[PDB]
Amino acid sequence: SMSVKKPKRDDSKDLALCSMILTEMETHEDAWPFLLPVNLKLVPGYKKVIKKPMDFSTIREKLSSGQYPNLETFALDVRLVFDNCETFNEDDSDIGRAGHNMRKYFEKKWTDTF
Ligand SMILES: O=C(O)c1cccc2c1OCCO2
Ligand SMILES: O=C(O)c1cccc2c1OCCO2
Repeated sequence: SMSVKKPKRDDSKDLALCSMILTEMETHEDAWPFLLPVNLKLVPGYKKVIKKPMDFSTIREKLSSGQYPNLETFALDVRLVFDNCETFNEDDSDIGRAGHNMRKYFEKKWTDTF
């Protein structure tokens, strides 16, 4: 509360570390369904169903232009990519399995890093 603060966690490296995690996700071999925005003109249903589209390139742009206030808002967008994936894809499909794999991969990196 006012004039009563927890000891200050060092956040100076957060930007750099999130960029690193994002790079490892971009270079993962199962990253391909998530590298670019879903084409809303060529994928019937997606625009109406998925209220907040998100992909790694959009995250990269937001990260690089100072649009994440903190590392929690970064993690939310990453998770949004995989939540979107589950909403639109069968678990038993290549894309559906890609999403499950990448989420696991992300969350481990996330815990190990912070
Ligand atoms: O999951 C999060 O949003 C988050 C935010 C700050 C620090 C963390 C976090 O996740 C676990 C590791 O340490
Ligand atoms: O992909 C799935 O496992 C799944 C999960 C919940 C509801 C469903 C599902 O697939 C077919 C439609 O209804």
